[PDB]
Amino acid sequence: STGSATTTPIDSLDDAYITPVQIGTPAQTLNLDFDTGSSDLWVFSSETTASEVDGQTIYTPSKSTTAKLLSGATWSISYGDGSSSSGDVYTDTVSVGGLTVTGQAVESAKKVSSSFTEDSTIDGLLGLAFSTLNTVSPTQQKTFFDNAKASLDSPVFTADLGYHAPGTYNFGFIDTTAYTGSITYTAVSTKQGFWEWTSTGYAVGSGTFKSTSIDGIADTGTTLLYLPATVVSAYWAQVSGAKSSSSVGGYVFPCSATLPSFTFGVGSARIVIPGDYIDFGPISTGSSSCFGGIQSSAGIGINIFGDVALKAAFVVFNGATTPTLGFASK
Repeated sequence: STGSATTTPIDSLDDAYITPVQIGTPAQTLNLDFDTGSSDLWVFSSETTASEVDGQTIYTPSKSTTAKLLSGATWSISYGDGSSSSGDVYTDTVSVGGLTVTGQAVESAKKVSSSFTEDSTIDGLLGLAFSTLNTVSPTQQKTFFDNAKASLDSPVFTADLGYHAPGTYNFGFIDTTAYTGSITYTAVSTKQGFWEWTSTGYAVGSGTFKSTSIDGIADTGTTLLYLPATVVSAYWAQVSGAKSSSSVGGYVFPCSATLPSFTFGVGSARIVIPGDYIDFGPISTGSSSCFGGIQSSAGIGINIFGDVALKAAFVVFNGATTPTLGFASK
C-alpha cells in the first residue's frame, strides 16, 4: 500500500504545516501537524476542557463506530517549546492520503496548554519519530508509520515541504518526479528516539564550505533551524545590523536586509536554503526588526533541522531495519 497527502502552511510565515487525517467511522477529518520529532498521535476532542478549545475541529469518539477505549491508558507530553497536552486513549481507524491503519492509538486530549488553544488551525499532532518516545502509559503505543510499515510497498515516508506553498507527505514510495539530481542517504542514530543524523558542514552565502560534523535531528514539527552558536554567529555576522536580542529571544535583523543563503552538508552533497527562507518577518506587527530563521541551539541541548532546513529539500525517512535519512535538492 501507499498514501499521499498534501500538507499546507498554517500561515504566511510557514510557522507549521497541517495535513488532513481521517479518523473513525464515518470519517472525522482533522488537520494534524505531522511531527518527525515526537511519537504521539493526539487530537483535540469532545473530552478536551471546553475553555481550552478555540476554533479547532474535535474528534468525538462516541460518534465513531470503530472507536474503542484503550482501558486504563493515559498520556502526557511536553514539547521543546514548553507546550504540553495530556489525556486518555482510544483505538480507531486512521487514514492518511488513502493509507489506512486499523487499531491506531488516538490520544484524546483532556488538557492542552495555551499555545495549542491559541492556534485554531492545528487540531492535533501526528508523531513520526520512533515509537520508543511514545508517552502512553502503562502500555506504550506505536506511531502511525510503525503500524503501517509492514503493509507499505517500501518502509519509508517522505517529507516535501513547500516554501510559502503546499507540499506533500508520501508513505510507502519515493516519488522520483519530486526532486532533482540524486538522493544522498546518511546514517541515523535512534538512540534518543529521533531521526538523528550528522551533517558534514555548512557554508554562508557564497562563502567557502566549512567541513565540521553537526549532529542534529530532522524535525518537521520545529519551525526554525537551530544550530551551534558558532555556526549561527558566522551566519548573522554577514547581515548588517543583525544581533542577538535577549528580550526578543534570539537573532533579529533589519527588515530592510537581503539575507544570504545557508548551505548544509549531507555527506558529499549540499542542500542550499535560500536567504528568503530565513526571514520570519517583523517581531511584532509593524516593527522594522525581523526575526531570524536560524537560531542558536545552545541551551536546547540538541541541534534541530526544522522546517527552515527541511523545506529546502526532498527528505526520505527510511524506516528499514537499519533506518537512514535521504536528502535531495528540488
